[PDB]
Amino acid sequence: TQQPIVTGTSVISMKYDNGVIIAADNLGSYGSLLRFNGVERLIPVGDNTVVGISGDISDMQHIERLLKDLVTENAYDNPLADAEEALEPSYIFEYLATVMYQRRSKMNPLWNAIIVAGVQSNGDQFLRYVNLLGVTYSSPTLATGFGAHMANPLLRKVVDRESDIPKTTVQVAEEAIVNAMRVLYYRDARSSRNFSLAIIDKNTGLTFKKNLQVENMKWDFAKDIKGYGTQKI
Amino acid sequence: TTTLAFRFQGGIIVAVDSRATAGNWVASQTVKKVIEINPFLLGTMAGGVADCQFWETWLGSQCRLHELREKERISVAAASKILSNLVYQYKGAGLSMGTMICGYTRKEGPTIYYVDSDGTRLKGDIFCVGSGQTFAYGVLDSNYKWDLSVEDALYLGKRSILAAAHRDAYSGGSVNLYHVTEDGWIYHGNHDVGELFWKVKEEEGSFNNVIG
Amino acid sequence: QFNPYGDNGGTILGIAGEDFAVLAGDTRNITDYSINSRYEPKVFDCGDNIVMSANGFAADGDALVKRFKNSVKWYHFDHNDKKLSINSAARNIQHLLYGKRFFPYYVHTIIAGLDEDGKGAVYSFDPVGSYEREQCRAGGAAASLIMPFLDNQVNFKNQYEPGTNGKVKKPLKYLSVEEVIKLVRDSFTSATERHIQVGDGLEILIVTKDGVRKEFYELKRD
Amino acid sequence: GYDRALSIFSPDGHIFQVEYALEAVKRGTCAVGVKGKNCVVLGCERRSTLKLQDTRITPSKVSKIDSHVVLSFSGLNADSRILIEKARVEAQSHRLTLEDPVTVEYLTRYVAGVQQRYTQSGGVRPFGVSTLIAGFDPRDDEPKLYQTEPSGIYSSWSAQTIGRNSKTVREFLEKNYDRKEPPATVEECVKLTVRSLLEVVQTGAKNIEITVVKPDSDIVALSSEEINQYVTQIEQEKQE
Amino acid sequence: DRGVSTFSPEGRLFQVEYSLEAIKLGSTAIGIATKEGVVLGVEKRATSPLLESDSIEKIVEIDRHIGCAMSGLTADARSMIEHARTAAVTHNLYYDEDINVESLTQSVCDLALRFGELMSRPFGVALLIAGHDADDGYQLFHAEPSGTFYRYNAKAIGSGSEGAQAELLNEWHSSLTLKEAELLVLKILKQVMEEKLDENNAQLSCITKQDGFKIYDNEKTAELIKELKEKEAAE
Amino acid sequence: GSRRYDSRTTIFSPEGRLYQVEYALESISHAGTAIGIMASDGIVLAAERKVTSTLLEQDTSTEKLYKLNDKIAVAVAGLTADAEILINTARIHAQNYLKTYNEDIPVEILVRRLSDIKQGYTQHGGLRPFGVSFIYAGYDDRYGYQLYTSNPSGNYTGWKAISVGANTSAAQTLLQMDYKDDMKVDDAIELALKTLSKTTDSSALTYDRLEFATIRKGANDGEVYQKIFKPQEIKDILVKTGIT
Amino acid sequence: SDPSSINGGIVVAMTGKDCVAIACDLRLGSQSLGVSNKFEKIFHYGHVFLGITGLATDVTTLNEMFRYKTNLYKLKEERAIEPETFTQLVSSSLYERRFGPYFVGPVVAGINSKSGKPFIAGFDLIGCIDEAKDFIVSGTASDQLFGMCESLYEPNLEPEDLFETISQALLNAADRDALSGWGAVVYIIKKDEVVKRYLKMRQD
Amino acid sequence: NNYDGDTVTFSPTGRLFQVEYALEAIKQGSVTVGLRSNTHAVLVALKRNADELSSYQKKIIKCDEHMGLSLAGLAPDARVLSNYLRQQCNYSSLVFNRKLAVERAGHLLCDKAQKNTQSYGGRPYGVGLLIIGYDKSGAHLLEFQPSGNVTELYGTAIGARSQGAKTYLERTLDTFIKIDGNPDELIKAGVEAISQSLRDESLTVDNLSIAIVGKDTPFTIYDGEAVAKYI
Amino acid sequence: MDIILGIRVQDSVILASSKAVTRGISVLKDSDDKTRQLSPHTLMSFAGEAGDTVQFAEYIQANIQLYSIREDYELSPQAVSSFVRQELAKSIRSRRPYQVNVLIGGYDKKKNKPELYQIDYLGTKVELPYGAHGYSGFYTFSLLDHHYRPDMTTEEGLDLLKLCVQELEKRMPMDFKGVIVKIVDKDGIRQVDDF
Ligand SMILES: *[B]([O])([O])[C]([C][C]([C])[C])[N]C(=O)[C]([C]C1=[C][C]=[C][C]=[C]1)[N]C(=O)C1=[C]N=[C][C]=N1
Repeated sequence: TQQPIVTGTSVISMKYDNGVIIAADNLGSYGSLLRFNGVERLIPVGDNTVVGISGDISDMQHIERLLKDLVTENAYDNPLADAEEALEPSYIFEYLATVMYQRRSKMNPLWNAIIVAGVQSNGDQFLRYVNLLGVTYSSPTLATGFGAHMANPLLRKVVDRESDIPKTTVQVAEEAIVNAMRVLYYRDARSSRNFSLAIIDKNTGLTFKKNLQVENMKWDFAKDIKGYGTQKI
Repeated sequence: TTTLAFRFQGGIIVAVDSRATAGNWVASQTVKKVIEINPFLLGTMAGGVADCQFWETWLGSQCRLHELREKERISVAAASKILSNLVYQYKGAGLSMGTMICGYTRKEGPTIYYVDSDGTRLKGDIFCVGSGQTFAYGVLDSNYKWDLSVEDALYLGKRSILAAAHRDAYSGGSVNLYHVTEDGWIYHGNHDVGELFWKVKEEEGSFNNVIG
Repeated sequence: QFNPYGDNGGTILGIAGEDFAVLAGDTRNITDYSINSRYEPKVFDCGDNIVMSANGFAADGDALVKRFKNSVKWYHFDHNDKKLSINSAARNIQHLLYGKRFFPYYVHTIIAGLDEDGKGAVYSFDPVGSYEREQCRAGGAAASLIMPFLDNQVNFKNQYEPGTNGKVKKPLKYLSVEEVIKLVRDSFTSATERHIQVGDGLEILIVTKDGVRKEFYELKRD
Repeated sequence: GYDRALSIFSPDGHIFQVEYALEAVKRGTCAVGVKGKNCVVLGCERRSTLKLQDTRITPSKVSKIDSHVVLSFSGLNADSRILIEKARVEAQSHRLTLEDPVTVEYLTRYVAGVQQRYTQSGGVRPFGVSTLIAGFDPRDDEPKLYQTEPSGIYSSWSAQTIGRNSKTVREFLEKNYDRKEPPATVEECVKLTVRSLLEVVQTGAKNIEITVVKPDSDIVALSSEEINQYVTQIEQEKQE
Repeated sequence: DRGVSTFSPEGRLFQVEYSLEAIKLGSTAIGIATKEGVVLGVEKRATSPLLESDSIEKIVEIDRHIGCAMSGLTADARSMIEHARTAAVTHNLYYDEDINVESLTQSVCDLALRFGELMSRPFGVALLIAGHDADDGYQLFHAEPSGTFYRYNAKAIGSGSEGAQAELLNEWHSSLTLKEAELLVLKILKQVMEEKLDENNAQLSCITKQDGFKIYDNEKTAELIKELKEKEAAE
Repeated sequence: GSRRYDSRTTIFSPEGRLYQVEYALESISHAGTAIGIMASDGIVLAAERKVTSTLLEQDTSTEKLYKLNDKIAVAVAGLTADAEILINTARIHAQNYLKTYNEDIPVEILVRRLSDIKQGYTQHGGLRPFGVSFIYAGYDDRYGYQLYTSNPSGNYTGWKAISVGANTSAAQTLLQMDYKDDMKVDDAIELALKTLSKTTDSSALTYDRLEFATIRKGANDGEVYQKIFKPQEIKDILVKTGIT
Repeated sequence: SDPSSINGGIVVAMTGKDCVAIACDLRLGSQSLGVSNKFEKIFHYGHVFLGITGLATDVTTLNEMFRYKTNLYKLKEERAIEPETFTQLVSSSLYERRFGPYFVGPVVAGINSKSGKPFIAGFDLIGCIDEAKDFIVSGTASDQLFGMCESLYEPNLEPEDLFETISQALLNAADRDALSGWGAVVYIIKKDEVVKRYLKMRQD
Repeated sequence: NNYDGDTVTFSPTGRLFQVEYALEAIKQGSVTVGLRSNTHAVLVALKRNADELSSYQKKIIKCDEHMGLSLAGLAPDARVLSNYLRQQCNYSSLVFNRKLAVERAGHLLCDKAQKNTQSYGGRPYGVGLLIIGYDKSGAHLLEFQPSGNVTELYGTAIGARSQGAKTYLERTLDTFIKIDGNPDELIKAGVEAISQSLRDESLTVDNLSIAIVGKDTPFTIYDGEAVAKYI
Repeated sequence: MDIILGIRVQDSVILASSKAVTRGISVLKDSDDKTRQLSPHTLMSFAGEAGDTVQFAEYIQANIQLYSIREDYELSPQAVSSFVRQELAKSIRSRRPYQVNVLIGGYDKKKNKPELYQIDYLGTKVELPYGAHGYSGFYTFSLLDHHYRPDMTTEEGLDLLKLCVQELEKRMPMDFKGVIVKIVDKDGIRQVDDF
């Protein structure tokens, strides 16, 4: 049993016709203090998987090392390490899920919420969640922390069920994700303007975008708001 | 829960209710609270549903192993002490059990042992165990004799459970009867309390407080 | 302080027919007042014509199902590909659950299938491994809503024959698979209306001598 | 720990360490067991090479395992103490858990099991001891007499002997013991036991020990004078 | 000296091959399997007439549906029987059913090669394990200290084994009745035994679906011995 | 591997003897003779130190006679270092018994415990046995004055009079000749010394070559005293008995 | 609840001219219930005397433990243990149970047999040594004993005078404590004679 | 000679005699064949009986839905090694949701056997194994030796008289590798291959033991009247 | 359980122990014997937490019986009491201590004296002319302080014991369903069947 110290906030994600998109901001909070402003919380594994992590950052860095080691281990005595016997999204997830549930079972959890996004060998979209309790679930859209409350409602208007996935393009999907990140910046007190985004497509592969910023923000209306009720000046 | 067992001329009568509850919610009315350990041994269940089931079926495995090794039926004393010594090892861990181990051997005759999760092991003639044990005791103590017929003894057990089923909120469903002789136990049916209450009320003239 | 348990909601329902058995469950998965997934399968074909669901804390549910599936596999290896009977499966699951008596799997387990006489069978468990064969059992969040309805409409409880006035009971005539599916669908429609953790979709697994079939029905998504 | 396999098979299918343990038994002082109709008697040889002995305090050859069972032996004395101690502990353990004293067959089976275990465990040698276990089961009047040996095999005997010159006294018993009609009384049973030892012992003075066990935990050891009277009567009948 | 788990130049484990020689010195045990049941019989071989022969226990119950006969260093068999009984009962506890005869035998044979420098040497005893289950019916297995087990229609082990096996080769067919099998075991035991066969120095047993595993009384066997004598004198 | 160098200390010979026990007894037969004689009013322990020197400090020396508690003492024959290991174990066992039952340990129970330890080294562990034989002289309120002996096999026996170490065959014959049951301590003192004086391999028996001890009820009223004799006291008792 | 005051009791020790004195009450109780009036708290191992207050089961256990150790000491050393040396042994033995201690308040008293010098010493429940020239106190009425000793005591008191001083110190201190009393014993100790006196006191 | 007392001792020429003696136990064992095409992989095994009353000893063991092996030598050692494979296949599935690669299964068997050849007290395994399987890189056939050496092959045979079947496969290499989408013809080629190792005895209904695994074919074993088709 | 008493007179020790067993609300039994014979001339009564009492008593019984067989000799009451004390003193610092209080009544055949030892669950031993555990002493000790004289007969002891039980039956709230009385003397242990 511990308490989380340096923490990361929401991770958000969704499926689209030819793949999956995932995003998370670059902040490492220390309670209410916005301590570290250059923290990468999306961690790619090969050219077919991206693991998004929220919660305790020391535990995140531990998980990051486990994944790095997993790649090294898979390559051992494996001539098809960059082909048929490469690491799949499903393999990487199931491994993490196993660890998370084992650690909770020893009453010493990795204090995180994790989303594994990727594309499988047969082109199938992979998107699944796991957290400190070892709880897992999949959905056309997945989000952690505040994202669960604010992002999912917006992303579910694009892809409400399974049949909406082929009808959703990558342009429409990215647009929805970027908007969700703006909304989280308006409303989450432990978020930052700077974020990273990752697309994994079955055709065009893994596109990793860094140093993105929330833009097109509405603040002008604030000038007209005066007092808390009766005040006119 | 109301479970009883008593020694008499014709052997042992065992009677139990069928109700299982989680708070105020009635989880099951069809619970088998008598465990058939072998053709000669019965165990009653009260307290933790799982603890009792698990460790009393386990007891049957230890009894089978005894008679495979010793070429002889296990004594009620030995069988009961295997269970009590086991639960004593777990004392403090939070097991919840109140059980009667009932049997009939040549050397002992009809024998009943009260075994309990605090480590208590008691030999006796009459025992009532469970939330509705006080209600069942009332009927038993006033009507019990050594010289009861198998028919009258069976009814007294049935009636004592009915008494507790009525008053105790955590007892009810149905009544399972067993009669234990030296050649083994004999099952005497499932009796729904919904039908048994009205039947007994009419025939016995009892429960004049209730309208029917 | 760290709490190793959680509640993922959901509800499940097993009914045993004369020569068949169904095990249904809603597809919604939740924490607190949020939906995690509208379609997260909860009932599983475990092989040997046995279907299983472990409702409650999903992480413990998935662990248990995973370990039972594993037990079926090793049963085949160790006993010359012998079919694991439903009664044998039930006893094995008791030991899986009781093995963690002092740090329990936080689930309500139900399995369904056919017994060795071909007749429909449903078994029900508590979190620490006690079990009992039943004709009818609902489990999980809305179990208190569904069970009474099933006492009335499956076992004809408190029902009697017209003209006799409480003297003659309604006879316990057998229910077809079509008739049971009707009762399952209505049970979940009703449960969805009045329970916030039930909804999105209903998935039913039917078990017969021919094998394991699946049916899916939409439920209200609010 | 010392794990060396001392008891192992040989090309001809023999375990020599177990067989050499039997040779240690052959060296030991003679012990004999005879069961009558309502009693069992255990006779034992005391070698008279050791005088200036204190017979009050010297370890007696027959040992009580419980109030109703006794154990005598032939072979290494020091080894026998270890088996006796274990047997005494198991006897009290049985009473504690089963709420009933051990049967003679059970106690034998336990002692025999210990001996067997020492024939296929690493770092240990077999016991150089064969035992005669005798007594009466609880609430039973049928006499019991069992034998064990280093290999761990055990069996029941109407009458049996072990130790040095046991071949001779077994020869005596085989012609003198009738199964259809065993020694009906205590006197007859003791007499036959003393007779069998007199085939081997030397002097009938302080060289013979006799212990009589009867039903319901009735065990007594005969004194020098009491045994000496049996020795006197046997030879006076023999002078004819 | 040399390792306990050492291979010979021919590719055989020295200790296993030497334990087989100990089994050849043991008393004879015979088993015959039929569609009506499986019969098990043994030579008691008392070393002296003062030894009460009924205390010689070479046929043993493992469960209601599984019996067992032994030959060789019979003291070694006690921990094997204890394991077998535990395995049979434990499986019933875990699965609420009888355990397959083959699965029981496999569990016993798993102990065999657990020796080294675990126990210090292999078992010096062979076992005939007979039983019935719903899947494969009436069965007879031969469990060696090598860890190997063969199923048999009929099988003899011990000192008079190769002579008995040759006799079982000619006599066994698929339509044998239980009565015919009882007499056949007695006939072959009588042939290979040193002393004259009677109810006190030989023991019979069987396993049927209905009645389970039973050791035959000395009175019951005595009648079957008398029935055998008469039918041999009949031609 | 290591098997190659293993002597296998705990095995039977083809004749059914324990090699190492037999050889340990051969070692003990060269050790200085120790004698124990039990009387009605006490027990005597006499023992010969092995070929000493004039430059050995005798008054502070102890190789033969050791005190286990206030009621029990032992005479040693064999490896002194091995004996001290066992002696310290015996001293502890006595104190464990006293703590548990609040009574002084009965002599036989102490003797059985030490003898069981010796036995263990002959059956398991692969170690060499202890090359020691003890004479136990002790008193308790059950059996009174008692003499025991134990040897490397772990076998023990009770005695009226007994010798261990060198020339036991000759010593035991002499003791068997002159010992009587109604004997007293003063007489037993004389017998012990006379027996050593005849069996000794030395030219003459002197005070500097002996260790002597008595266990008497010759203590003021119903109680027992242990006396470990000083050099000058051994010299005086040698003159008194007429040996020097 | 507090282990050191379940049973009750006191011990006091003092020095004089070529002599030492140690005294104790005789009460053993179960909180308010008086159980025994013959529970002596002073023990001796040779010429070294040890008083022990506190939880009664530990008083008994430690006595048996130090008898054990002093008996082995004597066998190996071939001499009786001296007060100074015994004091160190008590300290060592208590501190080894640092985090699961015996709930006791031991007091040592005796005269060194070689130097002739009087010696007393006290300990807390975990081994700390207090080696006073004048006096040592212990038990449930230790505050009371401190007050009596500090006023009544003077140095170089003759054996018979010292008896009076230590007795009055104990008696009057015990009478102001509910869990002490029910009889008392005083030991006067000279180089080669030790007198033991039981005191007549109020039995409430 | 002086260097064959235990496995921890090299000979003066650098040989490990205990390992070589374990290799000899395989040669005494009954013949078993393994071959594969691009779609399927087959095992054919001649089972051996004790006598006419006895059953024929089983040669083939299933390890997973996609992997299994045939044995030759000490059967209990095959049970130990197959049990280890079963666990490793199972660990890969439960932890990584991944079917264990046949090549990696060979690497694990190699390393397990090796530890028994370098330590005092233990002994080498006395059995040879032929592992077939279908994974993400198609059909596979492996040959395991208890020295630790594992080899991937198109076809092979081990046991007594295995040289005859091994030569036949060496001739037929170009033909049977092309047998794609035709399980019956691939088994025919395996049955005809094992026939080159028979003397005196022929393939009967309770003698023969066949196993197959492929693209849309789980690892199954055929015995009894199920192989009468191929006799 | 509840009330256990003991009194040592001229030539014997008398133990009295209640018959009731109560689990919570109900009295399950009214004929329970809260004692075990350790040896022919030594008897131990006990009271404490459920289960622990019998488990501890039988465990001590087994150990003493083992000693008797091994040495063919009966331990003195003093020796047995010291053994029991040590077991409890060991127990009190265990993971889960024995919650048991005992009285040990024996007759020493060597000294020809009766002996009564009171030991609590902490391992606190005292030899006494009369003793009790729990709240029993609170009512009975004042009577025993007045009437006891060390030279009483066994009959005078039983009368003084009846006066103690009568006081308990008057002033104690709990119904302990009477007592089973046992006497320990030179001839061994016997039960007074009418009390
Ligand atoms: B009975 O009420 O004691 C009954 C006996 C049991 C063997 C069926 N126990 C229960 O009903 C208990 C609750 C309880 C009620 C009253 C007294 C004591 C205990 N129920 C359970 O243990 C339980 C466990 N899981 C699900 C439902 N019920």
